[PDB]
Amino acid sequence: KLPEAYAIFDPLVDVLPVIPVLFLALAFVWQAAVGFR
Amino acid sequence: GERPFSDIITSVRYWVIHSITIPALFIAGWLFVSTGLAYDVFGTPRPDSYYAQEQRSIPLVTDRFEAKQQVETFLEQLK
Amino acid sequence: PIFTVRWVAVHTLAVPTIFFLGAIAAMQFIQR
Amino acid sequence: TITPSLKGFFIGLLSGAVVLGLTFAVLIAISQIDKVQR
Amino acid sequence: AELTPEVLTVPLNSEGKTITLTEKQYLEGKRLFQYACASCHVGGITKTNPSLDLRTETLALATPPRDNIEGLVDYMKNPTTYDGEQEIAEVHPSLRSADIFPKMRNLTEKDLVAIAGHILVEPKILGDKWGGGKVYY
Amino acid sequence: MSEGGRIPLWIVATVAGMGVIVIVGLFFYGAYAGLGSSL
Amino acid sequence: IAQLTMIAMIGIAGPMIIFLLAVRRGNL
Amino acid sequence: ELVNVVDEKLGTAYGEKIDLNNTNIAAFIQYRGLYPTLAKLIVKNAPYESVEDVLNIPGLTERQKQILRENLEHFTVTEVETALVEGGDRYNNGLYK
Amino acid sequence: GLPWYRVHTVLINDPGRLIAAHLMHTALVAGWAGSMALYELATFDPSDPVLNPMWRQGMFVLPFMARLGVTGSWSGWSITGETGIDPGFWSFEGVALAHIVLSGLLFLAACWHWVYWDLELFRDPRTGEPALDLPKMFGIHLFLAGLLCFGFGAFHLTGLFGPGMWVSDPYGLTGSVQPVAPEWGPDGFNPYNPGGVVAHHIAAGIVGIIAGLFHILVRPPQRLYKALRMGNIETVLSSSIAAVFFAAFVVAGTMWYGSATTPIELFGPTRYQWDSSYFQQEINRRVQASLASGATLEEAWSAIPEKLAFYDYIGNNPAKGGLFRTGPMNKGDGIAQAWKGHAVFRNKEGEELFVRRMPAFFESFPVILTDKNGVVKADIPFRRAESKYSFEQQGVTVSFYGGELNGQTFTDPPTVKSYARKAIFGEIFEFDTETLNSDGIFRTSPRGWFTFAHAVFALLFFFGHIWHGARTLFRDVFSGIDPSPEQVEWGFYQKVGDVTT
Ligand code: CLA
Ligand code: CLA
Ligand code: CLA
Ligand code: CLA
Ligand code: CLA
Ligand SMILES: CCCCCCCCCCCCCCCC(=O)OC[C@H](COP(=O)(O)OC[C@@H](O)CO)OC(=O)CCCCCCCCCCCCCCC
Ligand code: HEM
Ligand SMILES: CC1=C(/C=C/C(C)=C/C=C/C(C)=C/C=C/C=C(C)/C=C/C=C(C)/C=C/C2=C(C)CCCC2(C)C)C(C)(C)CCC1
Ligand SMILES: CCCCCCCS[C@@H]1O[C@H](CO)[C@@H](O)[C@H](O)[C@H]1O
Ligand SMILES: CCCCCCCS[C@@H]1O[C@H](CO)[C@@H](O)[C@H](O)[C@H]1O
Ligand SMILES: CCCCCCCS[C@@H]1O[C@H](CO)[C@@H](O)[C@H](O)[C@H]1O
Ligand SMILES: [Ca+2]
Ligand SMILES: [Ca+2]
Ligand SMILES: [Mg+2]
Repeated sequence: KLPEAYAIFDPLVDVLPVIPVLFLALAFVWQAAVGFR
Repeated sequence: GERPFSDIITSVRYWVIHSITIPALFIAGWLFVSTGLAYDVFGTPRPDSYYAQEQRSIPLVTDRFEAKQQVETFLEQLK
Repeated sequence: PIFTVRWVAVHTLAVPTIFFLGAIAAMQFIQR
Repeated sequence: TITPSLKGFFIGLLSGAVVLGLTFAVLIAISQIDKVQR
Repeated sequence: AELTPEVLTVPLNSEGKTITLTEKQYLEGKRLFQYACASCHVGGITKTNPSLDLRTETLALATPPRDNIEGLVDYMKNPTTYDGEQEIAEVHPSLRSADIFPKMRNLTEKDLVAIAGHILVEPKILGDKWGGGKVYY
Repeated sequence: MSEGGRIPLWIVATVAGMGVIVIVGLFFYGAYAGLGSSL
Repeated sequence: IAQLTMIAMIGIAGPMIIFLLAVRRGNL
Repeated sequence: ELVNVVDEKLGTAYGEKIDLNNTNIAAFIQYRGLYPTLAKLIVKNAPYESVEDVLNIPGLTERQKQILRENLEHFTVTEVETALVEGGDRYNNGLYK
Repeated sequence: GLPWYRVHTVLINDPGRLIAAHLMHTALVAGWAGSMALYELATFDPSDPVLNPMWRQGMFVLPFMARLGVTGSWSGWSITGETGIDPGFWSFEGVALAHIVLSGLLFLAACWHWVYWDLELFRDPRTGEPALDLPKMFGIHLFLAGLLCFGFGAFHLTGLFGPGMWVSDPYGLTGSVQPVAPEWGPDGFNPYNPGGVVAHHIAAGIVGIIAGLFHILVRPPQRLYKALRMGNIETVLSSSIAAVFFAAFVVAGTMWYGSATTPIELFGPTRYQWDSSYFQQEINRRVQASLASGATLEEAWSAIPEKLAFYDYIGNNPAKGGLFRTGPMNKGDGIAQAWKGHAVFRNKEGEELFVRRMPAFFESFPVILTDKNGVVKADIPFRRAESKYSFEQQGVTVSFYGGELNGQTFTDPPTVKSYARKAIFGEIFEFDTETLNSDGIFRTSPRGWFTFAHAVFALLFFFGHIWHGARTLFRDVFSGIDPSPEQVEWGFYQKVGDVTT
């Protein structure tokens, strides 16, 4: 477990690791917005 | 000789229509299952309907022409 | 009321697909 | 007798004729409306 | 079929007393058995000595008898060989050996009762599969 | 309006895409809970 | 709920940056 | 006459009871109090001319002799079969579950 | 020049040489039949129709001669087991001879048509180009086919002028060639009813005479002549190949499932007769009736014919063979000599035990004996160390009733096990494995080989159909496509391929 002071943040800590994947996905949102030019 | 999909699916008319119809079909499917109607239409066992309480043998159909009746009997045997 | 072959074609697939996906979504909450 | 299964057979045959009959009536109807220009 | 109170009623001791486990108690015992025991006892067998299983009939013939809640709880605090002759804490997970088997450290009485209850109920559900090994998979 | 272009195609793509991810994610969740979970 | 909300917030953010810049003719 | 000696042994008391001179050690799990302590002494001290000779194993406790008496009816003795006792097979006969 | 796979195309516009090629083909097929029948007569042993019938001997044409009434040899025997029969000219040998002579006459005719290919008959009276009027040829041939089909049904199969056909009882014990009357009610469509085959030929034959007269007399609709390319001989090839693959699939099916025209005394029993224990049920029925009329067990089993018992044995099931296990069934399990009798197994308590039979799917099968309620009572163990059911623990014995071993009982576990291993195959036989150096491994019967060849050829002929149908319908583009990008692009035509839209 995290030190107990930080416990409130457990649900956030659980999602953090996936963020780097959202960056790859972001490249595609972006490219779709400049029409894959 | 007809409109390109990308014109259709980026149009307000499309989304106005489909913001009603898509959630409606989705919800109708959801309730087909959540009300249990899906079990009764297809004759699929619920989790408490594979076996009567003690038995451990499967209700395998063994007779071509009274298969209808055999399944009925199996279904009655579920006390 | 004017339909096309394509429109008929798209909807024979798209309409059951959404219905089925709602069905399958619901099944994820069934407990034995 | 007309056995249950012969009655079953007539039902199957009529069903198939109806499906085909409707399909053709409809396609002929459409083709008659929606004509090719030459 | 369903997991009825009858199915959940098991011998509490060697003298005829039973307890009716709750659904919740059974599921907790299952989860705890997985956590602490299934590494060796998956499905009722014993991977590091397959000659001894967790079938009810086998437990009935252990010494002291282990086919009831209290005997199983005692086994979990102070395990013995099958003849009751040697104490095996030092090589088998127990409260007594929770120092060298840390997954035993926080188990309460309630926890052991639940585990014991899983072990007696599983065969009543699974029949020969429990303790049967791959033959019955 | 039947007017095409009113909702940019990139927004449609991003939102539909997230829709798919969510539905598929729910299906994966279901592999660990309720029927089929082994539990 | 807490987990699904963090997720939806964090997930929305990337598309939000793109959407904001698009709206204000930014250097996309 | 070529004979499979293990199949032939199944037609003797070996096929009906725990054979103190042949049966693999796991078999002693079938009755209360025999395994592993008595099982080991019985196997280490085999063969016996009769089942009641099992009571004479050196070093047995008073309670062990009593447990052995209660189980004499489940035991038998037949001639030692080389095929069943070589290979250390009385201690592990290659069968698990 | 022509690639190797097109050499025969030189015949497409040469009706006389096509007829010559056809004559040669027919000479070859008829010579095959004559040769095949002679080779079968050089190898067939007629001395035991009970345990050594034609279908155990790898006989493929002998059953077809027998099906239509050729049952005797000039040497005096018959396939039903008679002596001193005089079959006339039409023995198996005379059939073989007639086919050999036919072959020769066909070969000579081919030579003549090949050399004299340029007959005025083959030329169109208007253009002087080679020309066959195929729609009218179809009528002429269909009419002839009608007369023959009708004749076959009305004279040959009825016995009005001909010998009839092979018929038997439902258990294939008493087959013989008999005149058969047409069945005109709906049981005429029952495949197992011989009178239907007769009514088929009478009725379909009259229909062919009428439709052939139609086709002689009425020209094709211009619409159909054009759509089916009726000026192009390759159209007939395409649809004839379709008809032939349909027919091939049908004969593979009636051979596998059985019909009145695939009798079990000529082709062997079916796999389904083993699946449903068809013969075992009839044997048990006869035995029970014997017992109920006060027979002893010995007498009841001794009254079962060897021939019926032999059908109830898996080595005669056509689904127990191998693609590369070549030759007669006798080459595997041996030439059957005698029924050993029916084995009854019992445990030390005297309870009757039943050996679990081998399903066709399994190359090998365990030996497991259950009581009358399906509870396991004995078996042959693989691991011995925790065996509970060995024949030795359970004191299994076996006693025989009927056949060679009638009245004997065996109690020594090796022998009781050996018979139990044989009992998984059904009734137990003594075989001669030395005469042919038989290797002990099951082979299929001609029922199985016929089925295989015809299902494979029918499938391949589906390709031939598609191939020649394509070549007929796309003749104009078969060397490649026209040397407008508006026929094959979108929007240019309202109707695809139509320049006037
Ligand atoms: C396509 C239809 C068809 C088929 C396959 C058969 C098949 C058969 N018929 Mg049936 N039959 C039919 C239609 C058919 N018939 C019709 C339409 C009638 C009414 C006319 C009959 C009436 C009939 C009678 C009355 C008899 C048969 C017999 C037979 C069998 C012997 C004949 C043979 O093998 O010749 C094969 C023929 C050839 C390969 C052609 C050879 C031709 C050249 C010139 C070579 C000649 C060889 C030889 C030296 C000549 C023989 C002399 C002989 C007349 C004594 C055979 C199973 C006979 C039978 O019962 O035998 C047991 C018999 O007596 N049939
Ligand atoms: C009273 C008059 C009469 C009577 C009693 C019969 C009696 C019979 N006829 Mg005949 N018939 C008659 C008049 C009659 N016919 C007339 C006037 C005609 C028109 C000329 C026919 C044309 C005809 C045909 C074309 C056939 C018969 C067949 C039969 C037999 C049916 C039993 C059977 O084994 O079918 C077995 C055959 C079937 C059940 C047909 C199967 C149909 C398949 C499934 C169609 C699709 C095939 C395709 C290639 C795809 C297969 C895919 C696959 C590989 C998975 C039986 C002898 C059948 C026969 O020859 O049997 C040996 C047969 O095929 N008849
Ligand atoms: C419909 C055809 C047919 C059928 C069903 C039979 C059936 C039978 N025959 Mg008869 N036979 C036939 C035609 C047939 N024959 C022909 C044309 C001849 C002249 C060669 C014979 C000559 C003959 C003799 C001399 C004997 C038989 C015997 C037998 C029996 C055993 C058959 C066996 O072992 O096959 C075994 C079959 C195989 C091993 C299958 C062969 C598969 C081939 C090689 C596949 C080729 C693949 C190909 C090259 C791939 C190309 C790929 C490319 C396109 C890319 C059986 C009753 C035997 C018997 O018992 O007689 C009394 C016997 O001694 N037959
Ligand atoms: C009645 C049946 C029949 C007939 C009369 C024909 C006739 C024809 N075919 Mg078609 N065809 C058929 C069925 C038939 N085919 C079937 C069943 C198939 C699938 C197997 C095909 C697939 C086919 C293709 C793919 C082609 C033809 C072509 C041709 C033409 C030239 C043939 C040639 O020169 O080969 C010459 C053949 C050889 C020199 C040697 C072939 C050796 C084979 C592969 C092995 C030996 C076979 C053995 C001798 C025969 C026993 C046959 C029996 C068991 C069936 C000719 C019009 C060709 C074409 O259209 O030309 C424009 C062509 O390309 N055929
Ligand atoms: C993959 C299958 C297939 C394909 C692509 C073709 C393609 C072709 N066929 Mg062949 N054909 C086939 C199978 C096929 N055929 C079968 C199984 C037969 C029966 C033996 C035929 C008999 C045949 C003939 C006699 C002729 C063709 C011809 C043709 C050509 C023109 C198109 C045509 O007539 O279609 C035919 C149409 C179909 C195959 C569609 C059939 C749809 C049926 C009626 C549906 C029935 C539903 C059924 C009642 C449901 C009950 C099921 C039951 C089990 C309960 C073309 C090369 C012609 C040609 O070569 O011209 C040069 C030609 O003369 N076909
Ligand atoms: C019972 C009587 C039996 C007698 C019959 C005996 C005759 C049988 C003749 C068959 C031989 C035909 C083969 C010709 C072969 C041949 O000529 O090929 C080349 C040939 C090219 O044809 P073209 O149209 O270019 O014409 C050129 C002409 O010169 C050909 O005549 O193409 C074909 O023939 C098409 C089908 C063959 C494609 C097969 C290629 C195989 C690749 C290798 C596979 C093996 C390796 C696999 C590794 C995993
Ligand atoms: C808390 C979790 C566990 C429980 C509840 C449990 C329960 C039991 C019971 C009841 C027996 C006696 C079986 C009988 O007499 O029929 C036993 C024996 C045995 N178990 Fe466990 N057990 C657990 C964990 C484990 C683990 C993790 C291992 C592997 C390292 C293991 C290995 C063994 C062995 C080798 C025996 C036989 C010991 C002997 O008699 O010599 N056990 N267990
Ligand atoms: C000339 C003449 C003559 C003679 C004739 C003759 C003698 C004939 C013969 C003929 C013959 C004798 C023939 C035969 C033929 C054969 C064949 C034609 C075969 C074929 C085969 C095949 C085709 C096969 C195939 C196969 C194989 C190989 C393997 C397996 C698979 C199969 C099946 C595919 C006379 C004197 C009468 C008179 C007149 C003149
Ligand atoms: C070239 C071979 C000619 C030899 C013919 C010998 C005919 S023998 C003759 O054949 C008739 C038809 O089967 C029979 O009815 C008759 O009883 C029989 O004796
Ligand atoms: C090419 C000439 C060879 C033809 C030989 C003709 C056989 S003729 C045949 O002979 C049999 C006795 O062998 C009789 O049973 C039968 O009645 C007779 O038809
Ligand atoms: C060998 C002594 C015991 C006899 C029991 C044998 C089963 S029966 C035996 O089976 C053989 C196939 O294996 C046949 O070839 C042979 O004809 C038959 O006698
Ligand atoms: Ca529940
Ligand atoms: Ca040999
Ligand atoms: Mg689930």
